[PDB]
Amino acid sequence: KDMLILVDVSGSVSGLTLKLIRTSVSEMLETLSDDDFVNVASFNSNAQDVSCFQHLVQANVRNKKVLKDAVNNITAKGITDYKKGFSFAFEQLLNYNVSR
Amino acid sequence: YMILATIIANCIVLALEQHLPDGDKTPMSERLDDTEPYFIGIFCFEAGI
Ligand SMILES: *[C@@H]1O[C@H](CO)[C@@H](O)[C@H](O)[C@H]1NC(C)=O
Ligand SMILES: *[C@@H]1O[C@H](CO)[C@@H](O)[C@H](O)[C@H]1NC(C)=O
Ligand SMILES: [Ca+2]
Repeated sequence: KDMLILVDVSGSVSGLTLKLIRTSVSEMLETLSDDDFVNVASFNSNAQDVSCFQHLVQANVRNKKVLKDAVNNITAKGITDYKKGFSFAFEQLLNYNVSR
Repeated sequence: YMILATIIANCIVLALEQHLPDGDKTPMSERLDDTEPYFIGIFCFEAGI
């Protein structure tokens, strides 16, 4: 795969929804092998990386842990924007400078 | 009766709002927020009369 998990951390996902989203992203990462490349983005009127990674990184144990920590440390606030988020996703899947 | 009509209009606008937790807001709440100046103007004009 070449995943890119867009997490919608806007205002309307506070409470139980954010709990389920972070657990779901953890359990989604737990299905990626070492041949798979994944990054996690998050958008609320502005799309950003959840972690220190700026591109698609290999889904090995260390990188998966870093992404899981970043997703667990995430908070919900602000208005949604499905265009600035999918633009970020489609741009990060158009990066060919990195290993993939 | 026109003042009455704007009162029921304002009541429906108030009842049409929806609230989201952390500063999120619905795509239609912006329109409901833009419709306020007409109501405040009509009320001020009535008060002036
Ligand atoms: C990560 O966790 C620390 C400690 O709880 C917090 O200060 C920081 O704001 C978190 N990161 C983000 C992006 O919120
Ligand atoms: C990749 O490298 C090229 C040239 O080195 C650069 O113009 C571009 O901004 C880099 N990033 C992406 C996502 O293409
Ligand atoms: Ca929302």
